[PDB]
Amino acid sequence: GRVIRNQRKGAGSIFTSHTRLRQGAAKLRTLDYAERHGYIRGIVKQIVHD
Amino acid sequence: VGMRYFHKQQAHFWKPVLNLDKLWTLIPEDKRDQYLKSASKETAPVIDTLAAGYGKILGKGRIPNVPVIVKARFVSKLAEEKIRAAGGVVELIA
Amino acid sequence: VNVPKTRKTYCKGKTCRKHTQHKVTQYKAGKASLFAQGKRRYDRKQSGFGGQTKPVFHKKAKTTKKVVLRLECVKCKTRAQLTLKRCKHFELGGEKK
Amino acid sequence: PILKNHFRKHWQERVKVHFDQAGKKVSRRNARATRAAKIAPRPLDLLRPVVRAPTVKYNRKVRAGRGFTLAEVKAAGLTAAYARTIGIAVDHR
Amino acid sequence: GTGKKEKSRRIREGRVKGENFYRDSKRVKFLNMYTSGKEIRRAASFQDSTIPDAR
RNA sequence: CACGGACCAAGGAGUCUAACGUCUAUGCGAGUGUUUGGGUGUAAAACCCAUACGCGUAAUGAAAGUGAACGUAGGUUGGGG
RNA sequence: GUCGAAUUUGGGUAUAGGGGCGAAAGACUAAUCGAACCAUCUAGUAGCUGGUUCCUGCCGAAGUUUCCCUCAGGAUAGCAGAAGCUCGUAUCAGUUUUAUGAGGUAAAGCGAAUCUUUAAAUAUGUAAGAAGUCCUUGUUACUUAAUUGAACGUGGACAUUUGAAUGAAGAGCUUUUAGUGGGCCAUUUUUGGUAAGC
RNA sequence: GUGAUUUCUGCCCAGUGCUCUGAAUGUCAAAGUGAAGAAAUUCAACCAAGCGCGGGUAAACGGC
RNA sequence: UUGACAUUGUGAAGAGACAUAGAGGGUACCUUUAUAGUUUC
RNA sequence: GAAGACAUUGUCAGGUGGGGAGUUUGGACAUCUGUUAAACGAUAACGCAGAUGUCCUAAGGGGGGCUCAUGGAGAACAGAAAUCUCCAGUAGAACAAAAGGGUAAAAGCCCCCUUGAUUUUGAUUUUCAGUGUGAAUACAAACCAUGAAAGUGUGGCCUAUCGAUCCUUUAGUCCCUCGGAAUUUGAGGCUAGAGGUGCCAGAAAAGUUACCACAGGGAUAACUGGCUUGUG
Repeated sequence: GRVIRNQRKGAGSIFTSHTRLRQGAAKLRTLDYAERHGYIRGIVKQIVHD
Repeated sequence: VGMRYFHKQQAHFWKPVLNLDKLWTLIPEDKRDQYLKSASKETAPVIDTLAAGYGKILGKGRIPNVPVIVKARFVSKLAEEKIRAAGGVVELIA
Repeated sequence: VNVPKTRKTYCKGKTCRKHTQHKVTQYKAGKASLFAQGKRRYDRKQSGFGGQTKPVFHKKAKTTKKVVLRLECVKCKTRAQLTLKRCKHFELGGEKK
Repeated sequence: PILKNHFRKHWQERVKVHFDQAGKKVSRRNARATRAAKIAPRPLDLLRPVVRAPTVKYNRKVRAGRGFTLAEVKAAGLTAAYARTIGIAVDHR
Repeated sequence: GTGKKEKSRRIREGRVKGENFYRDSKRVKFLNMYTSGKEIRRAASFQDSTIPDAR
């Protein structure tokens, strides 16, 4: 027969994630020297819908 | 049917026969009559069958009374026996 | 059926050429011997792609085999084969009727 | 009778017919005249030895070989390298 | 693959066309009775159209 | 009341080849086949030719092998002339 | 039918043939989809259908045998033509007559048995001579007690009434190949069937 | 897979398909190991997964 | 998906066998021992 | 930072593998007796009533003896119902089995000896192309069995009981070949059997399509030959 539905997902033709409105990738801070041997102080500026 | 024979080449099997019927065609015509008018063991006409292109001498018909020297690679039993009736020998050339 | 262990039949071994005493045996097929001609041609042909190449016989209908009965002489030891008809129960020697 | 013809292949592509048999012969004799003017005093072919043929069927005959030897050229009294310029074939093997 | 063959299954357990790992050997003659009555151009089964001998 | 045909002109279907069988014509005949090739030329024609080679003159064997007159190449029977 | 939203639509862009895409009909993918279109392999294969082009002369069939995964077809035999060859009255014949065989059907019979005691008509086998008969004795490793016999002969004897009738555009022999291998009807016999253009 | 809501979903792990914290010497390839032989070669012992055996599972196919 | 071979090295322990290195020791033998070695799990 | 002589990657090997690829998915067939079958033979139908894919070292051979099925008249037990005995008994019994033949000093029943159910290859009969397979009959050369002897015996009293090519395997010879020349293993040959194709003159093989495709075939009912009506 023809190719069933779940075999056709992995091509990524029309199934790619909708990503126009996303703010950015939600990651922690990159582990530098100051975060590995002390602390650093940061300000939260706005909390926002993604 | 039989056994198989790998790499056959018809140069190991070249051996054309020659009946004692012919046996005088190898001598040319103008020399043919002279040795028939001689029963001499002194002068027997030498026949070299290998130069004519004949492997084996076979005895089929009967030859005249004249003694003949025959040179060949192979002769048979009745072919060699019939020449000794005429008083001729067979020299096995190779 | 029931055949005797001893049987006096004609021999041929360049000396006997007469009715001499024999001993009975039953024929059994030999070992397959994979270095024969047919096995080596069959093994080279199955090697590779293509799957099965020779026919493989399926439809069996017979229920018996022919009794093949070879007889060993006791003087010259020349063996000679001899056959019977198709039969189902084949014992030999004992149980005289 | 059974007769074996080997024509299942696409044989009509590879058919060569020799209409140039009388054409190439005329174009070959013009080579043996053009060479005979370039090689102008010289006899157009080297000198060939005398050789007895192999293979029991044919050993009764004698045949023109390829070249003489390093030995037959020495016994005639000349070197091998001077022999090829005079016009004499030399086979080393 | 090598195990799920007709020749290699019957050796594990210990002839009509269509015997499988499924139904049985006897079900194949049974379930072919739904297509049994046909005449092939051999007349159809249970209609022989012949006169027997009634003694 | 099975299929094709409205009418006219022009096209339109047992062909060529390789290996053969029976038969017939011609050449030579224990031989035969010049044309792969060479020589020659009025130039793809014609004419000439060497050594080979193919088939034939011996068969039978799976083979190693062996290999055809007792005799007017025989006796009997029927035979054209 | 629905008409503020799972709405409608322009442009841009993404997915391409055993692949796409599908709120799922095997739908749609340039009037083509239970597998697009283009060119090549390709003049693919057909045991099936249709067609096959001038005239006269002579001869002239088959639907049947056995085998085949054979039943719309092949191979084989039969029937047919052509080429002729050896010879020339000749061996003969879809026929009768004389002689002698084999049959078990209709009838007859159950005071025959339980399915034949008897036995036609029509059909059928073989003879009607020269490759014969007769006489005599030659050969042999067979045969006999034995040259006894068998078989083949040497030699001798018997002509066209030489062994019934009628007839005989010759008789014998050999190659070689075509088409056919779907049949059907009537008298008489008979099966199966109530009977049937069965 | 099923198809809002209200309401209700009983029994069977034999087959079939899964599954495993199970079992252990039943079958069991190549490679390697041992023996015989002049050698090619042959017979042996050993042998992973799977299979086989044992356990689980039915809002898994199902049989109700 | 599972096994073997290759990629693929080096250590310290352990369990063996040999090569070597002396002593003893009833062409040898063989219980012993040292070391500097080559390898087997 | 993590991990480390393991993973990864390469090559072979087993397990799984309609997710995918290619293809297939037969049309009283081999036989023997009776009858249909119409006085040689041959002769059909999805005619017909029945048998076979076996069985037996004797149920094969040879020789000697003997008479069966059945009835009548009788013998403590014992009767219709064992054994005994006589009279009649053309077979009314029996022979491995279907069926048709044939069989009485036997082809049956009992005893005596045995392996001819052997070796070598031809001729012939049946189906038939007068090919094969099967089965059968009569001889010749051996070597045997048996019988006092003639004779008989090449399986079963006659008609049914079965199998090519390639491959595997044994027996025969102790032979032939391994092609540079020998030895020893190994392999291939000539001769004669076996292992089997029951679709039995011999392919290795599951379904569905109403989504269907193609090349072709075949329809049309209602006049049999007085064919149909009211009386089982």
